[PDB]
Amino acid sequence: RDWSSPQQPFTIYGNTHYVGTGGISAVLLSSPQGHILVDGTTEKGAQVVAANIRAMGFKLSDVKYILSTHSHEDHAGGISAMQKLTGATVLAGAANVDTLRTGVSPKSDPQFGSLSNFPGSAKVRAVADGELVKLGPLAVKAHATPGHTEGGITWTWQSCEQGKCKDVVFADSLTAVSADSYRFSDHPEVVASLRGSFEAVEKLSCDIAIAAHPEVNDMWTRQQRAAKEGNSAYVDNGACRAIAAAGRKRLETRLASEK
Ligand SMILES: C[C@H](CS)C(=O)N1CCC[C@H]1C(=O)O
Ligand code: NA
Ligand code: NA
Ligand SMILES: [Zn+2]
Ligand SMILES: [Zn+2]
Repeated sequence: RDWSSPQQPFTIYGNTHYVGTGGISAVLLSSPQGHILVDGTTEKGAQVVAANIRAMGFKLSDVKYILSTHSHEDHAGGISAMQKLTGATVLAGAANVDTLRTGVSPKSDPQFGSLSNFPGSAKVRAVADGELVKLGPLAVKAHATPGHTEGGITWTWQSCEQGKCKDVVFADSLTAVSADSYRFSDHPEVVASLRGSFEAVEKLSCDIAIAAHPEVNDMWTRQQRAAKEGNSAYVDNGACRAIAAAGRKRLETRLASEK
């Protein structure tokens, strides 16, 4: 399950579909009036994501917005091509917009340098904390969840099966990780942001979480169980809470390391 690998797309719940690679989540949120894609995966992933969207019976021209969680290569590397293939506008937290436009991280990014750059992307605009993105019957809410990056966004919406509507959360990474030459200890406002974000995430309404790294909420296990139990298997409203706590533990572990 490498970040750029192939992966048979599947429905997670209702009009929420997985269209990413084997190691990184991307989600298509489909409607008759156009689709929203969350994240583009790697630069070569763009090949894969675009195949899937079509493998599920959808056109790329119907993709109107690409939402970014955050601007590291493994989630955002493919965004540029998908923009080109779809013609979509790319949406991102203000602080990551330049990194998507240019391909190159700011010095303030903990993985400046350690993550080599990626292809800069056309048609990028910022979203604000709380902003509601509408596309026909679709409504996706941005939540600022900075820390791992300054412009990190967690995205939420609702999908319905047989009249049962669930709150779906595409959770940004909340992990304190960086280049070797970077210390969270010397960046206490970065630390406060991470802490703010744990809180925000563990408070979201969260029936179904899809983590940017899909194993962070057991995607492939859930998918296995879903062959049996249907898409119930993806539903677990403790999931965002779980994610936040692993992030918060990971910040303890990391600040320790540093001393
Ligand atoms: C470094 C990445 C974010 S870009 C991350 O959070 N990963 C990478 C693999 C698992 C997961 C984690 O540490 O929880
Ligand atoms: Na973002
Ligand atoms: Na929806
Ligand atoms: Zn990252
Ligand atoms: Zn990542």
